Parts: sequence; C-alpha cells; structure tokens
Amino acid sequence: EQNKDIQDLLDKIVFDAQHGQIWFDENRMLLMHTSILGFLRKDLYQMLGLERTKRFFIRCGYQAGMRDAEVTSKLRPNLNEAEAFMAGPQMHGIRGMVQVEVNELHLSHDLKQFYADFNWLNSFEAEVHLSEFGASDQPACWMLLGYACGYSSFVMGQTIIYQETHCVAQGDEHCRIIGKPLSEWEPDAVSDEIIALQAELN
Amino acid sequence: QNKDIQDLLDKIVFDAQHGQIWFDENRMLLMHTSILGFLRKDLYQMLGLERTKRFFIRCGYQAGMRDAEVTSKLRPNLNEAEAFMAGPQMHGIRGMVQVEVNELHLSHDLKQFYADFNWLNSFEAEVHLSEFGASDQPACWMLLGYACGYSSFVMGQTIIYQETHCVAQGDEHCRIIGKPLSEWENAFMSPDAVSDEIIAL
Ligand SMILES: [Zn+2]
Ligand SMILES: [Zn+2]
Repeated sequence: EQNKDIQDLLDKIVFDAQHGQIWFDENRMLLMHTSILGFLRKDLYQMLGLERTKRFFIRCGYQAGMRDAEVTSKLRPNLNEAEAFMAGPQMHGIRGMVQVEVNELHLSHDLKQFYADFNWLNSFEAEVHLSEFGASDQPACWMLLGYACGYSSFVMGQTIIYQETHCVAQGDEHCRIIGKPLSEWEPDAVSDEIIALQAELN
Repeated sequence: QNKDIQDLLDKIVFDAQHGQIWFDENRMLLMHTSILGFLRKDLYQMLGLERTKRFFIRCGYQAGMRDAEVTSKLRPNLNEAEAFMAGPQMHGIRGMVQVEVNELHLSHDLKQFYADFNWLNSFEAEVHLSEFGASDQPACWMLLGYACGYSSFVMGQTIIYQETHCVAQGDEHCRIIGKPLSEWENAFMSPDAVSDEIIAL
C-alpha cells in the first residue's frame, strides 16, 4: 500500500533465489551483512591508511550512485526534477543503507543550481564504524556520502559535493549532509575534494 | 511455491521507509557488485594477486561463519544434510551463486564430510572477467571462503574446498569439492590459519 512513490523502483528489483541472482534492471546485487562491511572497513584501515580506506569507500559510493542514476535516469520523465531526483534518496532506503529526510532541496539542471540539505537517519555506516572504532573525531559516512555526490553529479550535469555536517559516529543524534556544486564551496577523483573539505572547514 | 527456502526468506524483512534490511538480529545491505570489483582492482595493484586472493577468501570466510551462526539452531527437526543446505541456499538468496548438489554426505558425529557441488551464475566469476578477463586458475575466492567458513562451523572442524572448474577459466560453470582437512593428499587465530590453508591452490 504505502510505497506508492517507491513502487516504480521496486518494480525493477528481481529476487531470484533459485538461481543465485538479484537484479536491479541490468545489474546484479548481493544481500550483504553490514557487520561484514564493518570488517572490510577495519581490515582496509589496517592494510592501508585511514586515508586510503576513506578514499576507497567514497569512490565506491560515487560509483554506486552514478550507476543508480544511470538506471533511474530513463525512469520518471513524466515528473519534474525534484520528484525524479528523489529516486536517489529512495534507493538508499531500498538498499537498507540510510533513511533520507529532506530539510531543503532546490535544483535546476539548466540553471546549474543545486542545494541540498538532508538528514540521514539510521545510517549503517555510522553504526558499523562505532563497533570497530568507537566515537570518531570526524564523520564516518564515506560510502553513503560518495554515493550522495555520485548520484547527484549524474543528475545535474555537474559535480555536486556533500559535507557530512553531523554524524552519529561523532555522537550527534542523527547524521546530516549538505550538497552544493563544487565551486559554491569557499581526472575524476572528486574523492579528493570531499576529504580536502571536511579538512579545510575545521 | 519454492518451499525449501522459506524458513530462510522469512527471517528477511525489507523496511525501505526507514532504510533497514533485516536478517533476524543482523542488519543487511543490498549492494552493487561494483564495490567488490573495485576492491578487486585496487587490491590487485596495491598488493599481489596472492594477497588480494587471500583477503577475499578471508572476507568470504567471515560471512560464511556469520550465516552459520545465524542458521545454527534453525532446522533441528531435519537431518544434518538438509540443515547444512542452509549455507548453499543462503548463498543464493544473497544472490551470489546457485548451488546445484552433485554429491553431499556429512556426519558431524563421525567427523565425515564430502561435498561436491556445481556453482552457477557465480557473481565472483562475472566480476573477475570484466576486470581481468580469463584467469589462469579458478577465481571464485570470496565464494570459496564462504564455503569454507560455513562448512567448517557447522562441522566444528576444518572443512576445505577446491574450485575445480571455474567460469573464470572458460568452463561452462564452476565446480567445488569440499573435504575435511586431513582428507587432502597434500601437506580466533585459527580463522587466519584456515584462510592460509584454502589459499594453497
Ligand atoms: Zn554518519
Ligand atoms: Zn569460479
């Protein structure tokens, strides 16, 4: 009854337990344990840097986001920018990664203008990061955040960057992000700006 | 419809509104296979193939051991074999691989195990092809770790598999034989010991 606006998305998800397949349109998926992600994160951190690990989860996310936007692209042409864009935040729910809640969204392809402010609720990433690390000193939601930047950047034809303003990892009640075109912040590893920003805004 | 998997599908809930996916206690993620391809490409070039391969078995092993924990006391009114099938079934629910049983005999009590399965539509195989193309040797490492991790735990001893044909080598499907450790004609902390073992291919 109540995934009225999700439904068109669910309609592309095919479970096929009997053949070891799960599909979103043309692409496969895997139902994965979060605590297994928690291990992959700590093991990576142990092998590489905080920095190289960080960088991986973000680039990862950027990818997932771009692919979902490819997918959900030819999918709501009846609708407008805002309602189509939403597919993104909805997919993050669908994949059980995070609950997106919109404080503010203003966008327009042709104006090359974007500003998003959302609350992330129930982030897995923050939850797993606490087990393996405890109270962090920076935000933890790298993957979610890469995906955020990715999805968005696909949708507008320009690079959209997010800052995680508050994070459950850091003790904040919910997590929160803000997203604006790269330049409105005063070779496509956009991965490096994200880290440089959370740095050069102490 | 397909009633062999129900006691599993049941323990799964999709709360898309609050962005949680649920397996009993455990919380789950529906993910692109891209994160695993990427990880494969990055690791391949930062560390050896040996190192990348090992890491992947280790990861596969942790998930095998988890489902093993979770499905543990779930099928007490069936026998060892149908109980055990939980792992192979889970691997398919998780959309990683279809397991088609060629042969299976197990006794926890007698310390006995022999599994010979076919793997079909292996996701790992797929990933390796579109990152590295034809392998020299079987490539379904994550999958193999799981096999090893799951079996091992149920059995309460060290069960090691070998991929014997792999889509990654042009075979039509992949194949695997799992025996106990001592039944191989070649010779905690121990979770790392075991990954070290299933790495001698
Ligand atoms: Zn967070
Ligand atoms: Zn294979």
